[PDB]
Amino acid sequence: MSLRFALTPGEPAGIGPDLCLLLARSAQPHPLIAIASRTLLQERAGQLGLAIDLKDVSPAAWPERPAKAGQLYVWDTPLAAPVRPGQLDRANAAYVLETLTRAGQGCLDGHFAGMITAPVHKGVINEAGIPFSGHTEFLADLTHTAQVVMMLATRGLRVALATTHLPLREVADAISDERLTRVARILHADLRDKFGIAHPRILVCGLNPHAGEGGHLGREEIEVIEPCLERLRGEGLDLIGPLPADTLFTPKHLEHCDAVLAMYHDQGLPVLKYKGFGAAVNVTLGLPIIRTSVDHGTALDLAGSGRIDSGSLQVALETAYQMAASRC
Amino acid sequence: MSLRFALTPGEPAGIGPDLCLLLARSAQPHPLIAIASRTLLQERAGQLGLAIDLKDVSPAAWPERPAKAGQLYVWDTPLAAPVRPGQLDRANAAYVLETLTRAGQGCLDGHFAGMITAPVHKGVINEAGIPFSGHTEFLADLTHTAQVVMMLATRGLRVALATTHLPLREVADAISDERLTRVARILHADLRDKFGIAHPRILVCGLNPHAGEGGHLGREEIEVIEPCLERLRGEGLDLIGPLPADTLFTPKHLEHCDAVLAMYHDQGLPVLKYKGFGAAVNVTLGLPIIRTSVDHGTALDLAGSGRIDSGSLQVALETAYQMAASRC
Ligand SMILES: [Mg+2]
Ligand SMILES: [Mg+2]
Repeated sequence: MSLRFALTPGEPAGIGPDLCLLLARSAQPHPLIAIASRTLLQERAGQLGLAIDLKDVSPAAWPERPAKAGQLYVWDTPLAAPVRPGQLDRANAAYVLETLTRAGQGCLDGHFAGMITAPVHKGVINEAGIPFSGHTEFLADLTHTAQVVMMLATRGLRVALATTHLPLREVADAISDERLTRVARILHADLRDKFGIAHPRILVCGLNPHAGEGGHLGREEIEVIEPCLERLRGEGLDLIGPLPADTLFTPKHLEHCDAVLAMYHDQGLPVLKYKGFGAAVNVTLGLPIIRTSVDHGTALDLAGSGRIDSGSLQVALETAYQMAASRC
Repeated sequence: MSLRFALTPGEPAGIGPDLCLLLARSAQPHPLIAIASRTLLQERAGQLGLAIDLKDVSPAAWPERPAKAGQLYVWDTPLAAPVRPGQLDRANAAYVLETLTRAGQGCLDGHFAGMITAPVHKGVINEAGIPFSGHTEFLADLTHTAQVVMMLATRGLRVALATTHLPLREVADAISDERLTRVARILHADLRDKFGIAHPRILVCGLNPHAGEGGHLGREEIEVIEPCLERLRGEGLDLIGPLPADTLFTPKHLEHCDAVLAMYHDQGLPVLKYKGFGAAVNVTLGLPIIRTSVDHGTALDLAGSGRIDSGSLQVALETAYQMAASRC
């Protein structure tokens, strides 16, 4: 449809290119424009044994229909140095951010209805001397978004996180009224606007096991979480909880739920990965644009070996398509 | 050779008595002795519209054969006050602990092969002025066991915990070389001795997300967990990890392990409950006796209603029977 999507293979030495090529074996419901190096993809394809019709595409006139099953659109972006699967090279660090910038600005301009990102390697970018806090932070800065919320999803289950990549010992003190308020509002606003859910029903996990057990297993629920959720409900948000995480994450309770708000990383991702057989899409909430991503790393050691699972990227693409439909 | 098992209905006002009465409709493979008030059981039976014959048991003659279908052995233990389903009464707190003591001491004295516990209400016990941390802690003290290991299980999945009922902020400092080492050894030994697994394959979770990510998200894996597990692997224990929790909990890996060892409550139980809530048994490892239990609450508002699921307690019974046969 008139809805175009930018696909960023990410770190050239990683499986990003691989995955994108593998998913090029099937025709897409929409024109999927891969912003990367033609040569990169060509070689990776040859290395994988696969055969894809890397069809060049120019900003002068974007495509209109999806590439044939075995073809992949490519908005060529030059590498700085040749590539070898599984071998990082700081010389190509700028090339990575270039693809991300093209993809992000494209969405901001309206040429792209949304973007899907394959794995990037933070370490090699920092080694090139390029300021890079991370994949998500980069896009946030590009879109001038001060606050974002990380929401993981698999078919039939969405889990937003109050805290993300932090040592477990730093979690408890990070749970504040301010933090929960910011996260809840963004989660609500986006499920409504980007997923077409008028009144999102969000189940909220307690921080402590058994959600603090009436205050006998931690005080955070009584002192912080409960008062916060109470105020938010009065403001219109349908937040249910705090509920014990191991009670909430069950078919019964999830049946009438649009998303689960977990307090920290390992409290919500295991169930999601279990359910989806390791396939999960990472959605950045709070941005003016639509962006999804796979949750796994670059897997340098598996690059060009074909021994990879494209489930995550597959789910990442579908989620992006759906969001655009509901309205960006 | 004859094996007797103690059964404790637990909190009188809860559904424990109900569950024990319902399961009594089927003849057991071993004599199952309910340690509770005979009058309580007879009244709850009438309340439920169930026809169960209560056969008195004397410590002077522990029955060798199982009771008949529709019959339940009862070692009468007096209540302090009449019981009203759904209504807690601190006057009966001592009664609860008395039945637990009789069961535990009965195993320690060699009369019982194991014990199965139905739900108890910790709150009413503490309100009666009796220090009680919970079921597991009470038994560890009664048996003078310094370290026990809580393991939840359902068909196809067993999850042991390094720490249990602890506020999240206390978890990190609790993961010590001493604790982890004891916990791992107990899990390996019991899977070998009580579950008949010659060479247990155990997947171990890191404390931090991504298992610390090379020490970038916490140093515990590097400084404590890795060294400990490495030490034990050098002793023949097939422990794999530490690995990211959301990686270990994928079908791909679970299919090849005998148990998962999570560092804390909400890191491992959500997946277990998602997979087998309603057929999940809580097994206390490390005790000099065998004890299993359900992991649901007393459901005070369902007492006397008959709208309950005895599936969990059923699995708890079968698990104790199997463990005892395997050998305490
Ligand atoms: Mg629990
Ligand atoms: Mg992660």
